[PDB]
Amino acid sequence: SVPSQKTYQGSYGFRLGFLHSGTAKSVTCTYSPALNKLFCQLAKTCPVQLWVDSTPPPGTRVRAMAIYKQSQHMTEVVRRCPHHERCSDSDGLAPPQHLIRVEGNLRAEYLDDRNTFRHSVVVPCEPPEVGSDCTTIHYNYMCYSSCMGGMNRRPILTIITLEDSSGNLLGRDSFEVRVCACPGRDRRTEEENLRK
Ligand SMILES: O=C(O)c1cc(OCCc2ccccc2)c(-n2cccc2)c(I)c1O
Ligand SMILES: [Zn+2]
Repeated sequence: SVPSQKTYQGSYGFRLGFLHSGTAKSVTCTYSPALNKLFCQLAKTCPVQLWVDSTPPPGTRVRAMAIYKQSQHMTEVVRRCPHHERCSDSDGLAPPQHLIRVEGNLRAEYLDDRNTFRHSVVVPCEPPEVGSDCTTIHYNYMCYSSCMGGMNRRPILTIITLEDSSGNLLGRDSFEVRVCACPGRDRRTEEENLRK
């Protein structure tokens, strides 16, 4: 009733990577390695790199799912709040209840799990473009961490899993997410809190 968050590189050496976007007041998405935490604005592009040591088979896929970070909330499905699920901002593919969307990939599939009711979005693995060493997925987070009746200030993790064509686990990585109005300031504040 709780998805695993154990980091697992697996046979292909799977792991995530993030850009170095800085902490200026204008930044829309920024990743803190010290906190393993992504800070982003509502519905803005979040580039997440996928890295492997060797090529996985055709039909391998990459799934993203959010869970609450605190154990006392982990069994609760992470979903959009009562306002955002009704705001008719559909892209034509993501269900309006889903917090995490994939941007710009018509092969993305959205799952409402028939047993756990959890939401996820999954895309086929594609090899890097010529001249690149990794592949990037562009995610969007569709509610603020503060949204009342939804995340309600509770921290979340995103779990990224590499899966075979039948959904079996090949690799796993994860990161905390805060969706907020000023990611650069919040990253600076939280890194300062950690240093102190
Ligand atoms: O270097 C590589 O060949 C490489 C390959 C990758 O999967 C391609 C799977 C595949 C294989 C054959 C036909 C169609 C599709 C990925 N990849 C993409 C998302 C997660 C992993 C990465 I990153 C790589 O670097
Ligand atoms: Zn919301």
